[PDB]
Parts: sequence; structure tokens; C-alpha cells
Amino acid sequence: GSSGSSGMTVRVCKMDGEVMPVVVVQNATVLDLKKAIQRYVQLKQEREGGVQHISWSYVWRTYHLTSAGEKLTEDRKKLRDYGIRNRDEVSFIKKLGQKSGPSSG
Repeated sequence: GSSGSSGMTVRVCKMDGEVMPVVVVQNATVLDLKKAIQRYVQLKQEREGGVQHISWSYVWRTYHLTSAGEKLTEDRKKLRDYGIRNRDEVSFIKKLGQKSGPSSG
């Protein structure tokens, strides 16, 4: 047939604030999202001649993806099931903690 533009733009309002437009399949999952978020900075760097220098291991193993009360933890669960659709606003969250890493001030 004809393959035009398929997928969705999932926004990742990083904890800090700066949101990152991630792309995924119309039927992506929490996992993919992560992979994408990574393939967004990774692929980018690669195309921009850059070597990875972000411990996604800890990051992923430290923060999660949130939207609106719905904790995006399950990877075997499609986002569409979480209520996340194309052109949505998702942000990161910090596991049950107390303090937080400041930036300004």
C-alpha cells in the first residue's frame, strides 16, 4: 500500500520540566516509551556524533513514567490501556522518597 506518517507523539515532561517529544507505535507500551525516550537522545547523539553518557540503568531504575495518577509501570500493558493516546502529556516521577535533587536556587 502506502506508508505515510504513523505513530504518536508522547511528551515526557522530565522531572526538571523540559518535556521531550517521544515517538512510538500506535500500540506502544511503557517499555517502548522508555526505549523511545532513549532512542530519542541516543539516536540523536549518534546522528549528532555523540557517545551515550546517561545512566539510563539507574534513571529507569529510579524514576517512572506518570501521566495523571496512572503509574506507567507495567510494560506488558499497552499505553492505550493506561488511557494514554496520541498527543498526550506524560511526565516522570520519583519512587517513594523524601528529598529531591535541586537544580536552581
